[PDB]
Amino acid sequence: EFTVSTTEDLQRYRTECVSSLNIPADYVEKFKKWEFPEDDTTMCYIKCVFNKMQLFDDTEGPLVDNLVHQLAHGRDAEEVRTEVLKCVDKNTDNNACHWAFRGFKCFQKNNLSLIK
Ligand SMILES: [Cl-]
Repeated sequence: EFTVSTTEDLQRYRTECVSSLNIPADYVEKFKKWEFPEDDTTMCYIKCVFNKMQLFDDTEGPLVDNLVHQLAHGRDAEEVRTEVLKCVDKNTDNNACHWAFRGFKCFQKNNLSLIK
């Protein structure tokens, strides 16, 4: 049973991902200011966060219904689903880090935030 992540849930997941991926201090300061370089360090960090939020599976990819519940923030569920589906694609370059990051960049482009 999926449940929406709070701001506190997300802060914890980011902390856990920084620790478990041994993310260097300079990347943590970039992420804090919503700067996400297009390197494997950043891409695997985003995958880790999305994994913990149950928004992404390394084999199945983006978890569409879970994403709609998380990202809607009081918007129309059908409108948000249409937006999410436009950002959902196949694992064409066989890389779950690249895959999760691509979706994230698409969500950002379309002003879909994890927290309002
Ligand atoms: Cl994030």
